[PDB]
Amino acid sequence: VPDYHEDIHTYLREMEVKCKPKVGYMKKQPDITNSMRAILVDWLVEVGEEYKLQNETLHLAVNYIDRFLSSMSVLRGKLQLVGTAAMLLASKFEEIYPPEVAEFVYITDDTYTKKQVLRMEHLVLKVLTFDLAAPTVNQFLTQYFLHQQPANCKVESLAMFLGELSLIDADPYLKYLPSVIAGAAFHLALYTVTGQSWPESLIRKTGYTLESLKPCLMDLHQTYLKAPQHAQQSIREKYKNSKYHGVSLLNPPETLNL
Amino acid sequence: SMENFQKVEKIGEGTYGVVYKARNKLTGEVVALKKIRLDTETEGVPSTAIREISLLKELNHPNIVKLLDVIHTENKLYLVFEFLHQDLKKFMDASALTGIPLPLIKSYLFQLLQGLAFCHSHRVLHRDLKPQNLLINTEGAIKLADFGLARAFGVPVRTYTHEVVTLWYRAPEILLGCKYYSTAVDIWSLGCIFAEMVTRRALFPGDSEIDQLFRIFRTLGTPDEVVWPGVTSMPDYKPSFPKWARQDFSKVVPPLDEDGRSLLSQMLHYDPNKRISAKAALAHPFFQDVTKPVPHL
Ligand SMILES: NS(=O)(=O)c1ccc(Nc2nc(OCC3CCCCC3)c3nc[nH]c3n2)cc1
Repeated sequence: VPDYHEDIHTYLREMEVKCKPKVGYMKKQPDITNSMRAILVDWLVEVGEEYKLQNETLHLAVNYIDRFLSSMSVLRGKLQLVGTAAMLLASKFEEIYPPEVAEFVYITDDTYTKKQVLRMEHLVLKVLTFDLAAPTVNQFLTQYFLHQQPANCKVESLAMFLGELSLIDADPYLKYLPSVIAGAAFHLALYTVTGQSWPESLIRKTGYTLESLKPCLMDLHQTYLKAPQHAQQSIREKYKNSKYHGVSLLNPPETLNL
Repeated sequence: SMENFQKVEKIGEGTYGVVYKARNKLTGEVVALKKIRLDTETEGVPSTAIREISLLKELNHPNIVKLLDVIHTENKLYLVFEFLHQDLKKFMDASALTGIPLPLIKSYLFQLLQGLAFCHSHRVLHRDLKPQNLLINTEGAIKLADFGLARAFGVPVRTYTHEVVTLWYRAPEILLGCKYYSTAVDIWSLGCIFAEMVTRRALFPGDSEIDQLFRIFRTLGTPDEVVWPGVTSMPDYKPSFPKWARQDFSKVVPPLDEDGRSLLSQMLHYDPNKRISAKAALAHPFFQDVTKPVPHL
């Protein structure tokens, strides 16, 4: 109901800058690496599928994890604890019926106890100063979707799949803002499926052009081209389902012609 | 932690937790303390608290209760808010004889609509507007309070919790089970509150979901496809609903002038798409002479 659509888009554009993780934090992490972050992120995708969680919940969890790790040094045996608490907070924030704490303890096949999960919840809240309503790639995509003509269910599902892929690899996606990733994913999806391009109306809305989206887009294209070979595969598996029109098995374009 | 606060008295119990009036011993500031019982081996920080805190920290506006601080303990969680003097419900009851003068009704409505327009602009739905959650001070202000049922929405909305809004203030799209509801649910509520400030009684005081629907239908007419495209396919719409005629608004809130009735009708439009937005309401002719009378507390 459009009377606030541009106010909201404006405000989210302001808040993605305030909720952005620190781009070089993994180099300041002694014991964890981009690859250990990918495994965690890939496991969260699975937990979301197991509990039928919203995509938005997963995107928020990741945001919580990247912002926490931007200031808190964490040992590898504790990273999943951080991820479990983050998924707990996200589910509480976003889900109508979030999983109970015991479901979260169980999903870690008792690597951790309830008390540790709950104490970590408290620490994530403290480190993020209770600032949990963060913008995400998903929230931007969903607004961009309104500019299709006509709406195409495959373009939507493919854009969602691409954005999801971007969550897995901190190098390079931490350098890009949610609104920009969403731009790249929408353009890449629209192009793959329909041959069409980033529409003029989204240039007017976002100020983004194909030229400004280029850097993220070349990164996302490569990620799309190499997805069947990546060590993490849960997103590719999830997007084979009919709920997402089987988009993960569409063929990526060989070139983008930009 | 709470060493600087002296509890003065319990205030009430809202969506979650307990609210006390307290005073800051070093500054003199009177505050409202919302105390949250927490624990371990249960669910941890409750979702209502997580949403309330995160959203209120974002929402700084003169017609929105101000969250001043969060004293987050391993035992208890305390939200420190600015203190207001009373709720609208208690004020209406005290104006029982007098009535609330139109200038005050107009100022309060104008202010609430600014508060609401600010929330909606910031992708926040309040979802529990009612006179016990609208708080007034001794300077003519009124503010939205109790954001425990609030949530952040997306554009376009997806399906959110159905069990929302106190019954008497609950929008028809919610009563009829629509899979999508949005900002217009808060406007429906404020429209009922506008009516209630004038008549000093609830507009739609139903005791069940079907009683609530039938009282709305007897006032606004039983809606059909013409008034509200799609209603007859709605999940809890029944073709056996009696078909009441719509009443003339002069009869709905007799003391209201033509501009007032025109605003009220727009805030109670059945089709949530055609229902007026808070932002657009601020520019309604009813507010052309609005001032801010200080209330006779
Ligand atoms: N009944 S009353 O008229 O005697 C009176 C009412 C409310 C208050 N003051 C006050 N109350 C709050 O929550 C109170 C709460 C009670 C339960 C329903 C939701 C609201 C506040 N939250 C921030 N600031 C707050 N200020 C003083 C007197």
